[PDB]
Amino acid sequence: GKCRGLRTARKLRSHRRDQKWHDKQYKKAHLGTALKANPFGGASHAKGIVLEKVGVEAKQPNSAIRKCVRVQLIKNGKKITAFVPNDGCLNFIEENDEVLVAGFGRKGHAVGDIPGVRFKVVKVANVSLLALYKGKKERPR
Amino acid sequence: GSLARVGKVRGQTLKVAKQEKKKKRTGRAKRRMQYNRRFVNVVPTFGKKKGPNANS
Amino acid sequence: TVTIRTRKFMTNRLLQRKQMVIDVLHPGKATVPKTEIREKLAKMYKTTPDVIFVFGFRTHFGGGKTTGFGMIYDSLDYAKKNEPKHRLARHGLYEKKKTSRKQRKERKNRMKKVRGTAKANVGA
Amino acid sequence: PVARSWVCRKTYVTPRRPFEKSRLDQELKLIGEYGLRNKREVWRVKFTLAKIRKAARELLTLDEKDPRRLFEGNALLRRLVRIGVLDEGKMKLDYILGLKIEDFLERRLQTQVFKLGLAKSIHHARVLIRQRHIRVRKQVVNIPSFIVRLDSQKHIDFSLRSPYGGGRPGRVKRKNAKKGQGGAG
RNA sequence: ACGGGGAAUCAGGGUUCGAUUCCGGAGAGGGAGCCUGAGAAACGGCUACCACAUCCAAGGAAGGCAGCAGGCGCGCAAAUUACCCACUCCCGACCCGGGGAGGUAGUGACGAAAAAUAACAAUACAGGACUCUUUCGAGGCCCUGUAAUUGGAAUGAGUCCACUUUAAAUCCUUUAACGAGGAUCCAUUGGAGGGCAAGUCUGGUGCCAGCAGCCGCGGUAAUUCCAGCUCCAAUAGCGUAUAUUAAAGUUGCUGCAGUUAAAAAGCUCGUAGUUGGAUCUUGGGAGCGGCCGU
Repeated sequence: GKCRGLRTARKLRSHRRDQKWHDKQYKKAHLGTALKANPFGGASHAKGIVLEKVGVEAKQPNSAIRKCVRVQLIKNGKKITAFVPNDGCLNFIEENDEVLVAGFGRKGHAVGDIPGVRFKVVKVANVSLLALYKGKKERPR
Repeated sequence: GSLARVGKVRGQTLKVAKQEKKKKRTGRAKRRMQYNRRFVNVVPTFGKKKGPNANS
Repeated sequence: TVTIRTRKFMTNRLLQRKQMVIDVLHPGKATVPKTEIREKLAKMYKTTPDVIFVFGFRTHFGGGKTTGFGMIYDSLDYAKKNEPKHRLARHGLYEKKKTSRKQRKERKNRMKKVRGTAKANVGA
Repeated sequence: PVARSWVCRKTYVTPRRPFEKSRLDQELKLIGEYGLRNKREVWRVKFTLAKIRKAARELLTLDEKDPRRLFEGNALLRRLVRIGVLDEGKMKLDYILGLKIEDFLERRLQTQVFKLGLAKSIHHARVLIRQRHIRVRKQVVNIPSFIVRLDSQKHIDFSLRSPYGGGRPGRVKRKNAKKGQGGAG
């Protein structure tokens, strides 16, 4: 601190209260602008509808096709590109399927190669994409 | 462009069937197997150490 | 090989009950039944085998001790005066009803619909 | 509104750094020396130490001739000597800070079974307790984490319903007897 | 955004949460108005209006689960239309009646505790403290190790007479006889370049497929992909996502920084605000233990 006077409690408290807004992560969680424009609206998972399967071009030196899926959520109708992870798991997903879309890892940030893909697919219509990949369960049709 | 070569490798790598192995002892029994490997058998090794999974 | 050692003995002159906590030491057999319990309480305190009401046993881990609660009364005319209705049902001197509350409550609410003496005819 | 307890706490805390090379060495070295089932079983005894230990920090930093510290402190001292961990002359509350994890684990009945010669190894001792062979003051102890008290040490032998003590044969000793005269005549 | 008791985290300070069982308050679809009564602006009371919705012979009439179950809807997100007044109790005109309040079960990996999945010999044999021999070697006083070699011992899971338990069952405990040798009565979930414990092993793929929190790997020797063995970590658990705490001395009261990295208003005045010089009570007697201490 700077001002140390014994009767300077309201200034030292109120100055922090103002300068705490200049903290990035405070203002993301105290203005509702991030909470508004969070595509899930503060959920860890969200169910949506696969309307198109889109193969995203990997960014810098890593030259590869990142097989993602454009999903439209139930609660919002706000449209989301969700990266389908494992080796040959886009072939479990088809048009107008229900998919449980989780966050990617970095709390609404693009992770690794994939540009602007802030979400990933976990379940493929009540059957998990791990159980389909390991072949412990099958996809209903 | 092309979402056409999805699962190219995993698809056409020749599947080796998982091998019949002796069932590993579980619970305190593993730690007995794990302890008596580490600090009751072995000797001071001149030069730098080998890893437990050091195949050479 | 059974040994009863009665604990915390009290006399209620205001319920007519000599009541004790019964330390049964049975090695190598199961929690001995209330039929085999009370027949030892008869010649433990020179008591008649009617007025002895014993319940709520808890076998200690191992198989060598149960410490449940029982009470011995003055007479059976007092035994009906001051008893749970289920602890008279084990010995067979309080024959309970056999119709449950799902029947009674819907019988009660159909009676609640009729004003007059026509309540007699609604249920059954 | 329902008449239940809910009051439950955690008996261990996991280490912050998960893969310290030398730390994983010691916690594995404690297992073989005392026959424990998992690193959980090591972590809780370090935390029972840490609870006891942290009470001393709250007591040594108090005033002297203090109406709390002399009662509060001399009951912790009374706890640690009865369990057989701390000494009878060194039950002044300075010596609880010089008091390590290996002090508690010898009072573990898993080891008391081993260190009276009524087991063969410390792993065998767990098979005697968890398959209920033993009693302490005529009560069958089924669990190896029985913190044996100082006076309660002289009573540890086999249970009265055990073939390894004074009782009837188990299952296996009867099946060779089942095959014995069953085929003979 | 019900409020507090509290909760999580936590060197010390803090930060964050408190819908939720205890207290106080508010509300019964939204408002409003009342009756009765000691007490209500009552909703398992009424009268409206508004929204919604039910039966109907079209005239009418009845309604309020943010009680307990259940059902639909919404969702990432949540249990039985079960039993009982035996317990805690409350009401009544009452020893008797009643109570989804409450209790007991079903469901339940929200979570917390305890804690199985082997143990012990037997000889092969691999070494080790050691009498002996320079070693190659035997003894073996101490056992130390592992294994589809051979055994005699175990208890639990499971099956189930029988009590016990409790209102009546249940579950645990207790109890029989039946119950373990690939004890198939088969522990997983994640990793194995670095951070970060753990393979320059092989086979495939060849900027592809994919991995990868970050750094990055993959261009035909891939420690990173996909597989085989392998081993590492935690263990009836473990991985992922999201909020949040410590990490953060990267919100700094403790405790940061502003010359050049982000940053001192162009400069001065100035009322709130904050902070403000030294200065007025000292020393003596006296009781006292081993010059000092009370």
